[PDB]
Amino acid sequence: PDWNVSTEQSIQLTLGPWYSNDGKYSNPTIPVYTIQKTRSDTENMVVVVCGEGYTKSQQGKFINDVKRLWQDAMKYEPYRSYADRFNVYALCTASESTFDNGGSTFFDVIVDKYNSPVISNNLHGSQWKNHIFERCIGPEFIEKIHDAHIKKKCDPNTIPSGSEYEPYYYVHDYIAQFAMVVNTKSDFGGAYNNREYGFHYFISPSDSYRASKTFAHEFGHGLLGLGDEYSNGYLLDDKELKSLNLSSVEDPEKIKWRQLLGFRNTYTCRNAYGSKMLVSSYECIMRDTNYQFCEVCRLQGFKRMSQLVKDVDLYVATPEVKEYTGAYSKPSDFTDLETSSYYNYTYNRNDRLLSGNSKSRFNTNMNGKKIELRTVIQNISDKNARQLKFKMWIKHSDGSVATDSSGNPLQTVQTFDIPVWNDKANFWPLGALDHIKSDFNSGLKSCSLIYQIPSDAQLKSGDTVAFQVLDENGNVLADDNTETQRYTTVSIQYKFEDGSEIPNTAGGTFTVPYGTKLDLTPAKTLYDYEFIKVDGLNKPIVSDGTVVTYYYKN
Ligand SMILES: [Zn+2]
Repeated sequence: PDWNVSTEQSIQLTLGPWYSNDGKYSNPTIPVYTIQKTRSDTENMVVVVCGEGYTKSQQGKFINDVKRLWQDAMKYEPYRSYADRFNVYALCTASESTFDNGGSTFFDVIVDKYNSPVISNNLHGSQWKNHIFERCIGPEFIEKIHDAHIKKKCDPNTIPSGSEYEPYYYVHDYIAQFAMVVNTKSDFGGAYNNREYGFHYFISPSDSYRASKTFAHEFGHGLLGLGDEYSNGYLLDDKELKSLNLSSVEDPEKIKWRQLLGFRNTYTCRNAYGSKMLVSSYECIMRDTNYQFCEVCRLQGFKRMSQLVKDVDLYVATPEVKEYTGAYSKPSDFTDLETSSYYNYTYNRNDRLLSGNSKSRFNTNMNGKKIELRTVIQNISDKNARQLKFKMWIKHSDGSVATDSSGNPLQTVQTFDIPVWNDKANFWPLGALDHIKSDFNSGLKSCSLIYQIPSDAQLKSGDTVAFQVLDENGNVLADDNTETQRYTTVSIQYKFEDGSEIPNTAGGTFTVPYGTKLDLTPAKTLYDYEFIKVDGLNKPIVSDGTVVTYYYKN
């Protein structure tokens, strides 16, 4: 057949018998499409997506499939908070046969007896097939396309058996993640993280009934470093320190995530009846693909991604307001690790919740009652300690601050000190091959502000709890409208100054909070084109389908 995509930007590989023993892909041409390039590759996390089982005439489907899956992944926190700090490239790897036809494919993917997708070295006797990403595709991409333009060092068809891993370690520092999308409807998924031996890729299907959730799940194993919360077993020591989101420590005073206990749906429990593997929440995507990321996974994932960029200095989880009753306020309240205790906890939280979609639960019977504003804040600086001010007040329906019988406003303020992240260098820094141990509480502070509503509070129907989390300059980092905020879709398009579209680009779509002013320094180049101007930055995004246009010369 013929390519149904532009060939103007491409890379060429040389695959000898170790990577293509049958010769079917000895000298393949791989067209390169830019799904998103908001900044220089040196400042963003670079994601490279290749297609398995797409013929030359199916590359239009492959690009659209990558855009769909990537956009749906960017709707999950913590990815969403970094959506504009990814650069995404689609590499149109052509297979002779479609996957469903079962002939020759670019990556020799088979589905084993465990429904796992695996690059099969022994399918055609290509003994280094599953090293293709870090030894062939990666170095060619980093030399020709990546703004760093690192010249290839070692010949991938010549390197002798012995120290064949170290010369390719740099690949996974310039390319944050390799993703392989299989043109199929079968439901499978698998991540392969073993950087000491060069593996950092995952495989997911394009059209399964849960393709988008599977993509976000395997991306969390690969990029975020999260473990499966469905796994059995028993984390002994060393394994306890290694795991970001799993634990086997049963004393709530010693659990790594003690500071998060009682915050939203964080209640330690076993991942199954009679299991010694504990999770911080029974509703997380890393256990069941129908859920969102739990608070620990969001914290850990956010921290991991902060290592790969240089301009993120603080994590502020979405605060919550609850009636303070003393329930679930001390570590002893969390000693029961059964799933019954978790769901009883979530029911207690819902009964006391006064924020988000439960902001309406506030009523005039709240007089003389205590309310608690709570969130979790992670400092990203290993250098600068932070001080954040929490303000909370009772607000009437019309926006006025409620008062007591003396006319004193029902408001309270408390400043919290966020310590530095001293242990930062131990938490998947750029260049690490693995994670061994980290201090979960380094740079971490649970902040709780308890306010006693006076008994003489002049409450009216429709009153609500308002709050603000402010930084040292007074910027609002989160408020009582954050949880239910509307998000608007924004697209980045790439055009020449005359107005035509730049070939081999296909701008994707991500969401930002309504009213967001995008503040990004565009990359100086796009392929060999030089950046001129951008239309759409530094203005409030107030409509779905807003287009920001990057303009390039020639
Ligand atoms: Zn989780």
